[PDB]
Amino acid sequence: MPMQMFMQVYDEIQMFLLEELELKFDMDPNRVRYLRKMMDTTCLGGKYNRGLTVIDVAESLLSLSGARRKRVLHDACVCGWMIEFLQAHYLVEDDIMDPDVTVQCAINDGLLLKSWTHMMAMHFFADRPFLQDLLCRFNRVDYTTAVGQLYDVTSMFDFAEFTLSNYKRIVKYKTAYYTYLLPLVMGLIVSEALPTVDMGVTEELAMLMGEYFQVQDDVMDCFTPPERLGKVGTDIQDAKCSWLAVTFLAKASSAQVAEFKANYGSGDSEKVATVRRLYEEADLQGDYVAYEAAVAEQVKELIEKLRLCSPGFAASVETLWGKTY
Amino acid sequence: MPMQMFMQVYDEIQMFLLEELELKFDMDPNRVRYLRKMMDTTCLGGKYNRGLTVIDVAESLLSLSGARRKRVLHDACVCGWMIEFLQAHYLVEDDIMDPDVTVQCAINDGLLLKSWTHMMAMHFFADRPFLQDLLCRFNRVDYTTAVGQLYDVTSMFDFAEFTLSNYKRIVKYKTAYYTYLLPLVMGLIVSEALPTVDMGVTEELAMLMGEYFQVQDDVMDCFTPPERLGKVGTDIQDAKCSWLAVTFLAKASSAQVAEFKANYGSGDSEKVATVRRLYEEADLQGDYVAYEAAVAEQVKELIEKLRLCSPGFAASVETLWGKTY
Ligand SMILES: CCc1cccc(N)n1
Ligand SMILES: CCc1cccc(N)n1
Repeated sequence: MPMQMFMQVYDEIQMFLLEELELKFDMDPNRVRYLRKMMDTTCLGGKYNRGLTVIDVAESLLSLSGARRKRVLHDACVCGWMIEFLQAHYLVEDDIMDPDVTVQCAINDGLLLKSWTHMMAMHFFADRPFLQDLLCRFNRVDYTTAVGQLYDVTSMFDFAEFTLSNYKRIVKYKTAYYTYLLPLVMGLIVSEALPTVDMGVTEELAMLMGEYFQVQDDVMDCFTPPERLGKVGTDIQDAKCSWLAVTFLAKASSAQVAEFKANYGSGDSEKVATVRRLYEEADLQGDYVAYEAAVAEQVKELIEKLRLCSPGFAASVETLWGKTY
Repeated sequence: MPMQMFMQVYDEIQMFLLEELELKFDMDPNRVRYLRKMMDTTCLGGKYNRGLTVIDVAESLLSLSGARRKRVLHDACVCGWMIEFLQAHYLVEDDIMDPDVTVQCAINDGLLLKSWTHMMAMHFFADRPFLQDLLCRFNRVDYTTAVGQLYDVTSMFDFAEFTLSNYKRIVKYKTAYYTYLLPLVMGLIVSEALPTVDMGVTEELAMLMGEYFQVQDDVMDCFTPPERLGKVGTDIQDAKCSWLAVTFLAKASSAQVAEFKANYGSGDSEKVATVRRLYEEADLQGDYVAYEAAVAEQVKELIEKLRLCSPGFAASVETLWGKTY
């Protein structure tokens, strides 16, 4: 029912956007079908974790606070696709990084996907009292993500910033705010129960869940083989500020740091193996299990503090936490 | 006084954005100075025609409708820099088209410039009654521009679309709405006198002025030498849907069309000269003077219809039209 309703609202959103281009923007059918195929390619196929999180938060707050139910659930699906379209926009920008008309279309796709989040919100929420506050929180989180991207891209340009506090800064602004905090907040807005929650504990939980997700993703990027990871792990070659790098530098000897700095950030298949060997010899996979266990306890305890004043809201946070756990 | 006040509000806007990153987004000084230099490089140096147009429309509507004057003029400067930041955002995307970290920073610059239009609006207009309507009209025009870019990039992919009505469609959506209609509308919003104008004649005037500007720009791109044009004219090599191309195809013989199709869209220095020769032999520069004269008369007459009900508002439109004339 959740996934089925989510995909049913997707057809409604796509039909409005494409028909609007046909009726108001004077677009020809060849380009309307072109944009339909592009919208399906970039927005459909993932796991829809961000979008479905908005629905799970909304359905809990209406049963644990009747035509208002049907409207809130529909508003959550539109908010769910706002984030999915936003995530589609971010991924398109990633492909541009890694008279050329395909690059021209890629940039155009990114601009269109971002604009579509505004267009679908200005339409389905035209008479909602929260349209202005929803767009401001949405735009501020998008700005936060762009700032987080700047922290990540320049993590090796200005190993000084290879610290655990800067790693959390990258994770907080580039991933945690739009993946964990935003879907939870959007569920509170469509349920109108925004000021009834502790935003401090909620913001704190969103950062810890994103941090837990990123550390696990960093270790899998280095040790999980490509066919089991779904991609080629490239953090070492790209010299990323991963959890493995900042944890190695704190417990390595003065020589192992020199051997790390001489082997990190290279495409040589053996230097990457030299970095993996250094990670192995430091028992980082053992430190990984302990570091994640401590984060998980901070998550388990913070959900209880949020349950005291927002009982039903914490049930969805545990469901969201289970997807990462 | 107009330019001096405009640059004075620029320092105020930049200081707020950078300090916000320092105080709220936990940004280090090295990156704050990096973003200051980037903001100056992309937003400063142009002619500020879009930004100053908002000021000229605002100052006319307050004298020809007193602490409200100082607020409206300041609100117009913020709106003026919203468009300049938006134009900076579009130009950055143009450079991307024509582990690489400079391309990564270019994409990041484009996302930051667009977000800054929202951030400066959500701050300086936080208590303005038009904040929601300003962001919706701003976002819809931005979406329009992205649609216009799609019409332009695909003008030769799907010479079928090389028609005069499709040329106006490209000019209307890609240039006219955000360069001519948006600065005029933003001047009406900060002056609160939006519903006191004929939006039909205003929209019609904005499209004609953009069309007049684009035709003149197309002819100069082909005939004005590089040192006098400020750039290398590349419309023929890029096979653009220029006014010269769609006018040639309507008055050329069946063979000249074949010679045009065989020479258009190539980088060969002689095929480009063959296309220029075909443009010369068709007296297109003579048709250019006549076509622009007819557009100018439509502009002169439409400003009079707008003066009947909006007298002071038409004075700024004539000033904006003079910059293109
Ligand atoms: C465009 C850079 C970016 C930011 C956030 C997420 C993501 N995948 N990519
Ligand atoms: C990014 C494509 C574009 C659109 C409008 C104007 C401009 N210069 N560039």
